[PDB]
Amino acid sequence: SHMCDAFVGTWKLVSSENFDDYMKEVGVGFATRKVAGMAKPNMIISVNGDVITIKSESTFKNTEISFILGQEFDEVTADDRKVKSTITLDGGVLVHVQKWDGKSTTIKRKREDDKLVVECVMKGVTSTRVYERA
Ligand SMILES: Cn1c(O)c(Cc2cccc(Cl)c2)c(N2CCOCC2)nc1=O
Repeated sequence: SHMCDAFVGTWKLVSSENFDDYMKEVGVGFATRKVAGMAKPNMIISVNGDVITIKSESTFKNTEISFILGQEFDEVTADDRKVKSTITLDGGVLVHVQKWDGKSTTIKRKREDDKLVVECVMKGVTSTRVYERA
């Protein structure tokens, strides 16, 4: 109860850094990188009991995940990877690990001032995606 309150809401992308390089490291192909890199998603986060839902809506792709913290689930990512994901809360940060084909990437979401800051890491490459309230 009240675990993720400060995440709940409707958020819009305001800045991005190094996302194309992150996508390259993940294995995303040229055309998907270009179209996906243009997107300005909204991220809609809600909680109902133990179930957290994160929706992403953009002109590129609309996706939605629902999950319970610590409980693995199957996810098809916007770039069409079929991954096994687990999301946990670590010191106030939502930590989302995706595993596929012997690879792994981690997406961290944290509240910083009035922003929701998303850090995506694949090996040595980090992208930072900043969202603000819609
Ligand atoms: C944190 N984050 C994110 O995880 C994705 C999904 C994603 C991950 C890896 C490769 C790709 Cl192509 C897309 C994202 N996209 C949502 C769909 O429209 C394009 C932007 N924006 C983000 O801020």
